[PDB]
Amino acid sequence: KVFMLKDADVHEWQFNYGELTGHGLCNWANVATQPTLYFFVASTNQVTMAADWQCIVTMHVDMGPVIDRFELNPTMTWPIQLGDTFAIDRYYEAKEIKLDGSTSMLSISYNFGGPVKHSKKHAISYSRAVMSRNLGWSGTISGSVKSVSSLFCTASFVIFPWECEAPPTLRQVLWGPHQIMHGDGQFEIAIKTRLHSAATTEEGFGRLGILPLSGPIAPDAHVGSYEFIVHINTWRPDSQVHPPMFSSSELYNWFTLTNLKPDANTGVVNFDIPGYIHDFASKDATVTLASNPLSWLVAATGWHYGEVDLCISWSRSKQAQAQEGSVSITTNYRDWGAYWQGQARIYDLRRTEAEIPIFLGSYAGATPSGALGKQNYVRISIVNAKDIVALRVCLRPKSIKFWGRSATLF
Amino acid sequence: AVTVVPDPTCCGTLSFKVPKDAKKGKHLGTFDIRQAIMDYGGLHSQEWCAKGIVNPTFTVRMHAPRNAFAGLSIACTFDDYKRIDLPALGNECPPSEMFELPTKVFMLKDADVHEWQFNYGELTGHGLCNWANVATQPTLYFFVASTNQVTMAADWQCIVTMHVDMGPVIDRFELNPTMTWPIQLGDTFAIDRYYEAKEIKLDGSTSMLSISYNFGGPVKHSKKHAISYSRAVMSRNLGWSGTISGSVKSVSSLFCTASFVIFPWECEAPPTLRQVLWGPHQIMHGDGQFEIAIKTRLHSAATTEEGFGRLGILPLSGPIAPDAHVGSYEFIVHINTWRPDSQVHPPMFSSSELYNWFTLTNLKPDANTGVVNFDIPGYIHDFASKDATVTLASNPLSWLVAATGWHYGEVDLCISWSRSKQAQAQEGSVSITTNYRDWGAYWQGQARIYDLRRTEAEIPIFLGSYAGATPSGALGKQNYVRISIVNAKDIVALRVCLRPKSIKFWGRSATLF
Amino acid sequence: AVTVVPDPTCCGTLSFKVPKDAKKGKHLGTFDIRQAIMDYGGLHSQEWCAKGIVNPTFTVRMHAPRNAFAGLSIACTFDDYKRIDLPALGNECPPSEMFELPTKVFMLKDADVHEWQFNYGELTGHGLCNWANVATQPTLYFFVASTNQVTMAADWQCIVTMHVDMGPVIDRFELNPTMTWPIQLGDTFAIDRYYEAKEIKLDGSTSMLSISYNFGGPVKHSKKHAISYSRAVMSRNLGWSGTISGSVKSVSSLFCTASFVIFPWECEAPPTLRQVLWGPHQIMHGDGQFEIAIKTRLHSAATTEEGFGRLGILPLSGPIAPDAHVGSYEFIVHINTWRPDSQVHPPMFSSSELYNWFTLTNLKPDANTGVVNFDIPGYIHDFASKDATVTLASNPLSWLVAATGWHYGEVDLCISWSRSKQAQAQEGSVSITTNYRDWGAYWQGQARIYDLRRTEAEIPIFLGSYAGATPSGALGKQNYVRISIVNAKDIVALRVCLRPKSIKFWGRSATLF
Repeated sequence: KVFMLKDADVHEWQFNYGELTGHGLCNWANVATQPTLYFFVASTNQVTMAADWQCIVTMHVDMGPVIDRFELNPTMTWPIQLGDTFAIDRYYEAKEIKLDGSTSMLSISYNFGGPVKHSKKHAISYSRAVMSRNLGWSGTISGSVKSVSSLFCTASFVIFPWECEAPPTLRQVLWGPHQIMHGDGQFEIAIKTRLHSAATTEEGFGRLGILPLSGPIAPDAHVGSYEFIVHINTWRPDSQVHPPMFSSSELYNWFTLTNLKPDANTGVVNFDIPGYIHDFASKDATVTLASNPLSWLVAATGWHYGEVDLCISWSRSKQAQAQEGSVSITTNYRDWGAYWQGQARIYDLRRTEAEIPIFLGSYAGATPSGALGKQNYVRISIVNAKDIVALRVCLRPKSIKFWGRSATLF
Repeated sequence: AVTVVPDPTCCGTLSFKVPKDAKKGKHLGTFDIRQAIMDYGGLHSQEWCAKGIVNPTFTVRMHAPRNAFAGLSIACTFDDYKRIDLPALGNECPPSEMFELPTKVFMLKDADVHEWQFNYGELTGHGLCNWANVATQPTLYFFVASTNQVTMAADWQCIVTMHVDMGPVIDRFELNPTMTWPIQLGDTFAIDRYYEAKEIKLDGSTSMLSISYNFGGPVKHSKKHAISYSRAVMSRNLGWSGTISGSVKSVSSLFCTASFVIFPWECEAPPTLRQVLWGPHQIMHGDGQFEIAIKTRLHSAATTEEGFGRLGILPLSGPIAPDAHVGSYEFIVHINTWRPDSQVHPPMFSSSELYNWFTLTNLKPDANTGVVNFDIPGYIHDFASKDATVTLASNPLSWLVAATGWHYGEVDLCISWSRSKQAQAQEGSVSITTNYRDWGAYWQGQARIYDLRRTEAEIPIFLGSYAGATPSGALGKQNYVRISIVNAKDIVALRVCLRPKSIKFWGRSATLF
Repeated sequence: AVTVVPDPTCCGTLSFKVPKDAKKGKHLGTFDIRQAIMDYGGLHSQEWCAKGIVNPTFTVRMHAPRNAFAGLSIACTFDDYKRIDLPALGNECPPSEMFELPTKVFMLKDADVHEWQFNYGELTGHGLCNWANVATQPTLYFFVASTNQVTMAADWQCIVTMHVDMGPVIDRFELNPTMTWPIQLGDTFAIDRYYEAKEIKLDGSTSMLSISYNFGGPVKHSKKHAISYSRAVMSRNLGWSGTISGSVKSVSSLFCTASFVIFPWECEAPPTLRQVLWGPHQIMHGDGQFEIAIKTRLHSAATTEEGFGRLGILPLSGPIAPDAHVGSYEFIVHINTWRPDSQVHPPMFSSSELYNWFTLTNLKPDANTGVVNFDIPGYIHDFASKDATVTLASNPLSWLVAATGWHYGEVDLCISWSRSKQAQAQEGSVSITTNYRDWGAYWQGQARIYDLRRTEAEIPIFLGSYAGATPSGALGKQNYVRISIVNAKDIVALRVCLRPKSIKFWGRSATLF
């Protein structure tokens, strides 16, 4: 919310706690979710005001009728199915142009795919996860610019598709597509590269150019650069195809545990894989976690419920003749008792077992004891110098549902 | 719905740094229409070549952010022939306004709208073609026309983008003439002229005056004198009467506001706002348009002479600006079109079109034959040779010729010369012949003894230039073999009276001297 | 009615000196479609930039006077990817014909008509855009394809002018695929191929032979071997049957004339013109078109194998030329389209689409861990690493991939590997994982002990390249951690069998080796 921007109150946001959270809201405060709003300065070149001004925020609701479900319609289903316009709803940090030579502003677009590193952290957001499935994208982005800067400072710039370092010539910028902006405004630009499409995970494969046209003109008394906030909105896909990330089949590596530390006595290690998809990690082995669009969408989303098949696979050490032992996989319910379904394996060293993500569908610490799934892994074998890389876990999404557009900063 | 789209109308580009300490007449930069049209891309450049001759309707765009706190105004001027820097060196101003000129104020609603749209043909009167000739060259000069601006924080970059509409190929080079000899005024004549920045400061400044009503003859603007198309066209009669339509535009930053009244005047100060309020008036509060009636002690105003009527600008409510603001109130007045009245006014000399060109005295005949030969070209120009003492005259014909780019048509040189000695001792002969290429057989001619006056129809050069009649295809040259012992015989040998049979003039321009 | 008019369709230009002593494969010059399109004017160059991606229908024009006495023919070839000079150094010929190629004979009615019209899209299958990528580059090579020409009086200058029809902006980069995996032939397949200059000289020359009917596999043309789109597409079945349509064109000067008969053959010389006349035949007298039926001892002809049918050209009436004429009769045969027959022919190996890619033996595991890791990319290519002894296979899939510019689609790598030692002593493990960017967490994977065979669906790179999968956006790479003491254990570790699930191919090209 920029100030100069026509408003002394109009600074208002209207959203549906449901369209964004995907789960309604009730009086009794649970623990999996908590609606809090953070207000912060997003501008850089402001003026030192005469005094610390008080500011008041007033909220208004439209409760609406009582909803009979807690979880509303899922915000996504497993095969990420894009429509005609996907909402890559993202604002871009304050860009600046100062009278003193500043060239080619760049909203290095076209790498909306994978996780990013923002100085203080890394980030996987709903958008990024949803667009990380294929090697590259093609289409048209619709967004808008908004000048932050005070009326003492004015400037103008041109928007144009680019890919390399500086289109030195305004004659190059003018020859091809362009949009000379004079501050605020909306723009729908077509992605353009040396082979049409742009990359998703990879950068330097296309970019959005902001060449300053008519330098910042402000009275000498004015200090501070020209500043504007770019906002990416929705992208209409193109039509040319792009390959998926790994293959077509939905099968993604979860974790792979090495160096199992079996108890001193029985030399047996038991691992318990929960029921909520999460960064698995135990202390009786060396867990190595993988990353793929499934892992991202899970971490960039609030709730997930549905069924998957844990595709297990493990290997023994010794020469064929000396190898010995056995493993036992069983889908359990409450902590070590009789509740379950199970089987044993000798030199059948690979298994798959349908199992399903927790009571309603959380992301971690599966809210209650009503957190099924837990498959124990009694590697009855002298696990020790036997399990090369004991189980590898490949989760194959049978068809999950995702609720809540969010991120996870790490 | 893609918004980022290419711009096919674009023709060329230019960019210049406006200094933060830019002052008045500073030359920001020029813009060679030709060079840019081709230095830039091939769409319109190839079409430039393919079509050959066209009549482009250019629309230049000066992108400069609309800052309302910098009291700046950048003016643009179109010169297809007559404006050298070196003499006005660097700077320039009212002499600049003597051509074409859109003054572009910043605060003035626009961050790009700073754009001018003209037809290179309506103003130049001759179309334009790819192959660069030498008689004309389309260049644009951009300069600061404001005085009380703010020192900006830094020298801001400024970009100008031009756009054309080549139009179809024209079959003529010279289009319709911009004027014919008997200056025939209609219902509205375009005295298209801007007036240097007027100022009003809180500290007592009284009666601003656009000493109008002397739009007639040549004027002196400090650095030079000037005869512009308008002035020439209005210099024909002793006085004018009617109504002027113009407009005011505040240059000054939003920190400074004021208001003034416009009223017809003639003398020194209408001390009383009660006098200003009693009669016609228009209280302006900054920008605005105004159509005022000329008013004097005998209704009409003079053309060549000043102090015979005037446009008054009495400051009403003093300039109110915060103390932090330095700088006077500043506004640029722009005269536009005048609707003639109905009351008559006498022509300048008489009714008949006959104007003195030059009169040569002290002929210096060659040492031996004692014969002097003068060659009067074919283009009307400031004649001057080195074998006599040429004294040049001035009249509306001489002005309109000098304030216009091209002229073609026929005139009769009315020659007249006199001998010295007493009637009995006078001796000699003169010979006038209309020639073509340099001293050969091409011509038409006659001899004169004591027939001391002649007239010979002769016509202004190949298509119609103003000087150095473009090629050898520059006819006319009448030799003046004053076969006589010219010496102590020709009192004032020929006097040349050109009588415009019906000439045509092309191109609205000036000539600064 | 003005005839001298500009030519807006013109795109660019090129000129080269044809030597008077020019001989066969001599490279006259190249023509970079891109560079010219922009080195030349801005009409189509600006439009190149503004439109971005288009599908140009080019029509090149080689202006060369129609001299009927110089027995010359200049051929043109279109290469958007695969043809280096340095190896064929300077000269070139049948390996050249392995792309696109219009041979232009002079005597052949034309002094300009030497022009080729193609759609950069129908042949390249991917549109074209202003920004130069690296996977493809449109350049044209012009070369002499004639042998018995006349030594001209001097090295004549020759100019080539190109013309475009940019067309509207295309929204896709990759247009419709030029082929899908199961090679599906229609009613007429375009075996678009020219055949090196055949000659007949008065001095006894018998049975010319366009050993047709071995259009199947790769061929060896003296300087190189070659797999072209056609060959690949026809290499799938053991033999073919149908009718070929083609044409002959005399190169030779008007001083030399001859006539020949075309007839189906298979063995060595149909000695009898009485044999040639008894059966099907077509007495040609120079130029002309011919559609002939394939004929052998069992009807069909072989695809990969030669000596199973052939096209016969028996000289009928010997070359009659004045004694002053030196040089044989020369003509260029051009195979065009073949209409399939109806009788069946077996596929190459079996019906199921499963083709051996490579088989690696002698893995060289690191000195310490004794583990070898192989990374099979995502683009089908001649796999070869330095930690094993890679042995590459050949099959219609390998050919069509190498004779085509782009390929995108999914395949299953059918892996299989074996251990050495007696059953009891065998030890180790292997791990296959489909990865993305260089050794990190991105992937999908599994481990194997004495499960010694695997299959994993994986898909060919970002949009679909042939090698060095344009970006890091080159998925697929399956690592092969043969955790085992690879050494004296992996007999022939993995064998890779790629099974085309359904790929798509773009661009008709060859690969000379």
